[PDB]
Amino acid sequence: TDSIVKASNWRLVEVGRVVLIKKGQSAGKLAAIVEIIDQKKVLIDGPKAGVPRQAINLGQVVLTPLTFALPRGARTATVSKKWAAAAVCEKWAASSWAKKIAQRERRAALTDFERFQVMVLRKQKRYTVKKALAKA
Amino acid sequence: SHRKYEAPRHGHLGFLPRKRAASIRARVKAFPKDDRSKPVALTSFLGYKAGMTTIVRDLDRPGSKFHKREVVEAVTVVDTPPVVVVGVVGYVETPRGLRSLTTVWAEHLSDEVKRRFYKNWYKSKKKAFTKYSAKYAQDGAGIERELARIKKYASVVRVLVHTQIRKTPLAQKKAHLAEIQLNGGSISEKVDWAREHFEKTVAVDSVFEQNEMIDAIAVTKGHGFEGVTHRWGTKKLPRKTHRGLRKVACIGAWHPAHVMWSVARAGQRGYHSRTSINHKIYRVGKGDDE
Amino acid sequence: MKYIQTEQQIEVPEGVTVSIKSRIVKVVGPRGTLTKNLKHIDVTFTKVNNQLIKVAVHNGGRKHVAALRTVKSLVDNMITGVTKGYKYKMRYVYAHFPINVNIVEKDGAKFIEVRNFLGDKKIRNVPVRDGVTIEFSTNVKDEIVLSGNSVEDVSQNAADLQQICRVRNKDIRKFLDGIYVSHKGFITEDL
Amino acid sequence: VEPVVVIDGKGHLVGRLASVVAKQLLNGQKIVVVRAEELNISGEFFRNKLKYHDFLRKATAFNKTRGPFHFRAPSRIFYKALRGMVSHKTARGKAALERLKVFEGIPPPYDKKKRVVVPQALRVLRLKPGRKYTTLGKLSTSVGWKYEDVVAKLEAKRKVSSAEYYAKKRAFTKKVASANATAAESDVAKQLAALGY
Amino acid sequence: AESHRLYVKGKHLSYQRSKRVNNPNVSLIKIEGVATPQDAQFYLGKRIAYVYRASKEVRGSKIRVMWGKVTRTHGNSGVVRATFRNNLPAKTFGASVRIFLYPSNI
Amino acid sequence: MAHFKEYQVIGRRLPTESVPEPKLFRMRIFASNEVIAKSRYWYFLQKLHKVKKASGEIVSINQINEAHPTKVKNFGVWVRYDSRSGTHNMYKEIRDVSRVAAVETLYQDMAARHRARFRSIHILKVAEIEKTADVKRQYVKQFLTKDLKFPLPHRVQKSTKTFSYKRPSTFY
RNA sequence: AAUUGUUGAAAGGGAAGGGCAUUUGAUCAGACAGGCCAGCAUCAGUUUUGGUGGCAGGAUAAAUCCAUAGGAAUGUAGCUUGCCUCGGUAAGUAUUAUAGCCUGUGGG
RNA sequence: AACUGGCGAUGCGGGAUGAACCGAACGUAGAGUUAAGGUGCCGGAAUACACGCUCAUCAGACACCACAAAAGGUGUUAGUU
RNA sequence: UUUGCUCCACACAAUAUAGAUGGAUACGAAUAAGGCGUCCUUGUGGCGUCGCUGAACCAUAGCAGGCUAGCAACGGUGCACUUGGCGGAAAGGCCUUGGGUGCUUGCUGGCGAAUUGCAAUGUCAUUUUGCGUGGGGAUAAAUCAUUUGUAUACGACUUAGA
Ligand SMILES: [Mg+2]
Ligand SMILES: [Mg+2]
Ligand SMILES: [Mg+2]
Ligand SMILES: [Mg+2]
Ligand SMILES: [Mg+2]
Ligand SMILES: [Mg+2]
Ligand SMILES: [Mg+2]
Ligand SMILES: [Mg+2]
Ligand SMILES: [Mg+2]
Ligand SMILES: [Mg+2]
Ligand SMILES: [Mg+2]
Ligand SMILES: [Mg+2]
Ligand SMILES: [Mg+2]
Ligand SMILES: [Mg+2]
Ligand SMILES: [Mg+2]
Ligand SMILES: [Mg+2]
Ligand SMILES: [Mg+2]
Ligand SMILES: [Mg+2]
Ligand SMILES: [Mg+2]
Ligand SMILES: [Mg+2]
Ligand SMILES: [Mg+2]
Ligand SMILES: [Mg+2]
Ligand SMILES: [Mg+2]
Ligand SMILES: [Mg+2]
Ligand SMILES: [Mg+2]
Ligand SMILES: [Mg+2]
Ligand SMILES: [Mg+2]
Ligand SMILES: [Mg+2]
Ligand SMILES: [Mg+2]
Ligand SMILES: [Mg+2]
Ligand SMILES: [Mg+2]
Ligand SMILES: [Mg+2]
Ligand SMILES: [Mg+2]
Ligand SMILES: [Mg+2]
Ligand SMILES: [Mg+2]
Ligand SMILES: [Mg+2]
Ligand SMILES: [Mg+2]
Ligand SMILES: [Mg+2]
Ligand SMILES: [Mg+2]
Ligand SMILES: [Mg+2]
Ligand SMILES: [Mg+2]
Ligand SMILES: [Mg+2]
Ligand SMILES: [Mg+2]
Ligand SMILES: [Mg+2]
Ligand SMILES: [Mg+2]
Ligand SMILES: [Mg+2]
Ligand SMILES: [Mg+2]
Ligand SMILES: [Mg+2]
Ligand SMILES: [Mg+2]
Ligand SMILES: [Mg+2]
Ligand SMILES: [Mg+2]
Ligand SMILES: [Mg+2]
Ligand SMILES: [Mg+2]
Ligand SMILES: [Mg+2]
Ligand SMILES: [Mg+2]
Ligand SMILES: [Mg+2]
Ligand SMILES: [Mg+2]
Ligand SMILES: [Mg+2]
Ligand SMILES: [Mg+2]
Ligand SMILES: [Mg+2]
Ligand SMILES: [Mg+2]
Ligand SMILES: [Mg+2]
Ligand SMILES: [Mg+2]
Ligand SMILES: [Mg+2]
Ligand SMILES: [Mg+2]
Ligand SMILES: [Mg+2]
Ligand SMILES: [Mg+2]
Ligand SMILES: [Mg+2]
Ligand SMILES: [Mg+2]
Ligand SMILES: [Mg+2]
Ligand SMILES: [Mg+2]
Ligand SMILES: [Mg+2]
Ligand SMILES: [Mg+2]
Ligand SMILES: [Mg+2]
Ligand SMILES: [Mg+2]
Ligand SMILES: [Mg+2]
Ligand SMILES: [Mg+2]
Ligand SMILES: [Mg+2]
Ligand SMILES: [Mg+2]
Ligand SMILES: [Mg+2]
Ligand SMILES: [Mg+2]
Ligand SMILES: [Mg+2]
Repeated sequence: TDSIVKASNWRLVEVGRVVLIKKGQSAGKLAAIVEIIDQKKVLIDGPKAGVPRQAINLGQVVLTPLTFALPRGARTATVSKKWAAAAVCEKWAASSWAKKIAQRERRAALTDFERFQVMVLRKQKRYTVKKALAKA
Repeated sequence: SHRKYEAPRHGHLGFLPRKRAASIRARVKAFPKDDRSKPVALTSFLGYKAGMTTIVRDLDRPGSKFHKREVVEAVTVVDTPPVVVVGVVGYVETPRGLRSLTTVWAEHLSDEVKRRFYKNWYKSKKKAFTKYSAKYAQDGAGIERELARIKKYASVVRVLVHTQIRKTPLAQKKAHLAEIQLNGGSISEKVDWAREHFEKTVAVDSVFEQNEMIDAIAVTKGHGFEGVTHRWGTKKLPRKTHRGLRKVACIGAWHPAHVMWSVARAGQRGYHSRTSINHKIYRVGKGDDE
Repeated sequence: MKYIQTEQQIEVPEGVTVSIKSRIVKVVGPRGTLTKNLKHIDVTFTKVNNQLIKVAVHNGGRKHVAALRTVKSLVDNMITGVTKGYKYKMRYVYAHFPINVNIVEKDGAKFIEVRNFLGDKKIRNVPVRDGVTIEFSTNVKDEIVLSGNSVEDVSQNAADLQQICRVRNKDIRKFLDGIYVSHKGFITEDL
Repeated sequence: VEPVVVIDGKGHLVGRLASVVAKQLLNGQKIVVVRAEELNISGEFFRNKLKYHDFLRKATAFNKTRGPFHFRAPSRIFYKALRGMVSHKTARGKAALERLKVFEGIPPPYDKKKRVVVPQALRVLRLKPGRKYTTLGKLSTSVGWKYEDVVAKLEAKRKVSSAEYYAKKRAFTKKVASANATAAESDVAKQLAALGY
Repeated sequence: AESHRLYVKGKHLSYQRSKRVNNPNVSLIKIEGVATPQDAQFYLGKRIAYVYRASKEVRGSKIRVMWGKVTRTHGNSGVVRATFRNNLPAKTFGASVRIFLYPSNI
Repeated sequence: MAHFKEYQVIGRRLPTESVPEPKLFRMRIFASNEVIAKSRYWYFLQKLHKVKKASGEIVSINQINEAHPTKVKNFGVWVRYDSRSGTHNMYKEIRDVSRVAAVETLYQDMAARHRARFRSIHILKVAEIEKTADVKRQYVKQFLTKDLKFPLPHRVQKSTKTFSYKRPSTFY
């Protein structure tokens, strides 16, 4: 009999927290929280992603669960160097979040024929699976 | 302006509309709270008001100036021959209130009750319930399911019974039929009880004993169109007054520029439904008894 | 002015295990078990080690942060209430009519039947709260003793008795009759 | 978009649900609302009880029949909030209202149908946390609504028959999820992978 | 197979109006799944049809159509104004309407 | 007043025969465009020297871009304002990333907290705060603790369609 | 004519009648034999909404970036010290070291 | 009483409502753009964005306009010495 | 009173329609937290994983979807039957057994499509009623008048009459 007290483990506003922009000429780009302005503004910089160092309202951005070693106030070059170091982009790219994003980008770019081609394939996949769903 | 002298209103507003009742048999709008631990029996009975008389008895009221002394008291007498059970009715609870889901009827139905379902008995072919009576023919099948549904569901069980009005001096033949909630144990016992009593008869003493407080639920004797003075107990206007004096002088202030609901007007007096309570049973007579 | 973070410590003793899912707290120690619902209050619990738990309020105003401590207190009293336990002593007072107290039971109830208050013919009753035990103290005159694990159940069962004996229509400075809480404390001695 | 939209009333702020339900109606969309008794109102219980009593005292002086009518049931409370946002004396208004049904609990048909939720009237998303609110069935009961216990009884039973439904269902999707796994890595699968599926 | 629709579903909302004066010469059409002005500039110029039934057969059919065209966007939520060869009948408010794909430009 | 720009403005009483080349005085003005900014320039100049636009002349009007526009800075702000009952002097502290961004939010606060519209407000001084622990007000001092972090609970996500088939989750 | 009966058609949830508009029903003119209507294309007038190209100003934007000198702390490495399950902490020194930041000047 | 502007003699958009306020002055129409005023729903039009403030057991909610004061508050918010 | 009534079947007709046009796709609860998978000591449990919107999921190819052949599978789906079971909140619907039969675009074939002329919804929904045909099933009452008086201004109410 130990205590056992829930958790509630939140994503945090902190230096080196990577953050997915959601509205602006960046929007869909990752970036990192350099310094921290107040309860609602932050300083972001995402030189790898092409997003320019700026003060951004935290409402237009979504905290990811990614983090990395970044010195508070670090300039853009320092940011570029620490980012690559922690290998952020691979860490994010391989996550269910960023895969789901790419997956709907694809379904948007499907040509009418490719869309017809998906239908037949699903027909095929469904035939064999509806079978297997009757033998064990 | 302001009355002048304050005084209480004539009449009680919780008895509107003072209209004629929808039927001679006033409705039992409520039944005793159920205690499913007791045996099951009826919770109300049917009779015919016969008359009134006087009674003498010793009063037992420690502290009253009439303790251990004789009083004379007036008492009514209700004629009360056994009601005959002829159906059970099951009710289910719904967010819109109590709904009846079925009614199982006896197989055999007296011409008394069968008369109730007609307006012109003498001419009629009297086919009432005849196809229902068949439902017993086969093994039982369908009557069981219904009786079974009632046990399966039904938050409340009531019994259709009717009066043996031919055991009464009345001229009236067409008997009276009415539902009576059953207040003994267990839903399933209640229907079992009623099914057992189909066509069978039930007696007053098995409902009421001596010195019990019972309520009466009847339709007030009627008087027809009634002036404002006797109907509402309004002051007679003075003798000097033009165009009548069993009136109400001021029908209302100028504004609201309408006569209002709370103001006594002439209209129907009597034939109202009334639920009178706390009437002690001084005697439960048996007919087979000089 | 919206304070960014403030927390409090909830210290934990050797004989007790507190368990908090959502904000439903359960503390179990020697004297038994107590559970209390905190859903109404918007704080973040965080274990650190079976002798320590923290409660925190993120970005909170006065009225919120001010509710943070009183969450600590509440859980503390649950912890102590189940190690030591709680014991409230009240002592009857009357100027001429002996207040006459007993424990009556109608339908497994257990009540506190006060009689003759200020010489009243009335019979006052206070119900005994589940979790509280009432003993009438031997060795001391006109004492009553309510004991239990729930401070809030005792302090109230206490207070419901003292109030059943309020004095109407007399100068309550001269007519001091009543039953009053005279000492609030724990059950296990030395402590 | 769908012939009928069943809304689980639970957790929504009255006037905001009333406001989107109203517009939907007028745009041709049939709508039934369920669980009206688990509706919410901003402000604590007592305020909205008082508010209701203010409403309760208005009536035609000379005949309390013709004056306003005070319905107690949480559905009808809601309907009132809702009819107030429709030009209900026009024909078009009566047209639109017939496309609406409000219900306490989740009665037949709609208990097997899926019900949806209105984010912009969801209290948990709308009300600032720390604000006080009111449940509609509690409010309704304090002002003469009869059937709060019967509804909760029928609902508890319905939730029991539904927890089974779910349970059987989750059990079967475990097969389908397991089936789709062996079909993965196949030719169809990596092709569909390519096309985004 | 089961589907055949070559149009986008639509809804006849209101006439163009002020608070207290409408203009039957311009209907306001809600296009399914068009939610901004920028989305609805695609449908500008498409032809609209309101199909409806009648009791008297005419040219050997009991089915009649009022034809129109999306002409401009409306407000911020992808509502779209449109005009018809004959104004729409104000009972149609909330009825279904068919926005076609032509005059196309893909 | 809008979104702000900062101007250096320079003017000088019109040259006279007997006093040519008068003195030149500068102000830094926070306004949304160059026209308001010269209106403002003259507004204050008449509150110090004997001049008015009619008898003086603007010499130069120049935007002053933030020297370090991505360097988070702790600003102290000094302000005169009239309230309803009278006129008072304040000092507030704004932590933003450029003078112009902060003068903006000052004006919001004055309007929100003290109901002061733009006309009633005199910026007297806005300056960067060099050392920490010259920061006085605590609503700023909070944000200068070492290794600072904080979560953002009860996350609310702006729905894009009118209905929803889940049931939201304020998780973060 | 008011007003009335019959027949036929039609509408009517506390009046009726009216305006603009259209559905439906009824009814009718005219015109075809170029009459009525449409669709596309190329233009013209008015207008609305996008994509994209070339240039001008400014502190010849301010930044980032690079170079350089200086600096400090919400002090990185190292060191010292003190507990402390073999290092991890804590408080001291310590300004680039096994992070970096700030300030000025210069370059494009 | 004064100067101007109006209503009267005047409709149209706004102010729910309203002679005089705001906007704007009228031949019959089409397309466009606006004013004053609006854009949760009634109702055309962002349940738009941004920073604060306020929780009222009789909150508050837009000029004219359909009222409230002295004086109080250890409610909370920023300030002054 | 001119073969009337009802339920199933089809036929022709009329008359409708607040507005079909792939699918209303079922836990509950919490939100300062939860869903799912998994393991166990079955807990306020361990471990894993997910969210950041249904932009889903399912269905979707064939004369508006014609006539036909084969293979591989033993799967899927429509239809009428039949086995057992569940559902009363408005249940009037849900689940399960077994054969019969149609389809299958799981894959591989043969034939057809034009001239509706370069667009003209190009007609494929479901409402109610009406008339004959024949496959089941059923054979009343209420009202006027008369009468009671527990009723009544008149209607109405309550009685009685093969
Ligand atoms: Mg969790
Ligand atoms: Mg897609
Ligand atoms: Mg008086
Ligand atoms: Mg007198
Ligand atoms: Mg009752
Ligand atoms: Mg009842
Ligand atoms: Mg006496
Ligand atoms: Mg039945
Ligand atoms: Mg008769
Ligand atoms: Mg009479
Ligand atoms: Mg008389
Ligand atoms: Mg009397
Ligand atoms: Mg006289
Ligand atoms: Mg009188
Ligand atoms: Mg009256
Ligand atoms: Mg006193
Ligand atoms: Mg006295
Ligand atoms: Mg409409
Ligand atoms: Mg519609
Ligand atoms: Mg009224
Ligand atoms: Mg209304
Ligand atoms: Mg409508
Ligand atoms: Mg919220
Ligand atoms: Mg309309
Ligand atoms: Mg308009
Ligand atoms: Mg037209
Ligand atoms: Mg309409
Ligand atoms: Mg100025
Ligand atoms: Mg001046
Ligand atoms: Mg000033
Ligand atoms: Mg939004
Ligand atoms: Mg009427
Ligand atoms: Mg007309
Ligand atoms: Mg010719
Ligand atoms: Mg011509
Ligand atoms: Mg034409
Ligand atoms: Mg042109
Ligand atoms: Mg350009
Ligand atoms: Mg340049
Ligand atoms: Mg150097
Ligand atoms: Mg570092
Ligand atoms: Mg004027
Ligand atoms: Mg004039
Ligand atoms: Mg004039
Ligand atoms: Mg005018
Ligand atoms: Mg107007
Ligand atoms: Mg206006
Ligand atoms: Mg007004
Ligand atoms: Mg104005
Ligand atoms: Mg003016
Ligand atoms: Mg309204
Ligand atoms: Mg609108
Ligand atoms: Mg917008
Ligand atoms: Mg009030
Ligand atoms: Mg008061
Ligand atoms: Mg008052
Ligand atoms: Mg209010
Ligand atoms: Mg004013
Ligand atoms: Mg004051
Ligand atoms: Mg104050
Ligand atoms: Mg001062
Ligand atoms: Mg219709
Ligand atoms: Mg369900
Ligand atoms: Mg579950
Ligand atoms: Mg979980
Ligand atoms: Mg699990
Ligand atoms: Mg096990
Ligand atoms: Mg478990
Ligand atoms: Mg677990
Ligand atoms: Mg899904
Ligand atoms: Mg086929
Ligand atoms: Mg083929
Ligand atoms: Mg084979
Ligand atoms: Mg086969
Ligand atoms: Mg039912
Ligand atoms: Mg229903
Ligand atoms: Mg049924
Ligand atoms: Mg088959
Ligand atoms: Mg197919
Ligand atoms: Mg066709
Ligand atoms: Mg026939
Ligand atoms: Mg005979």
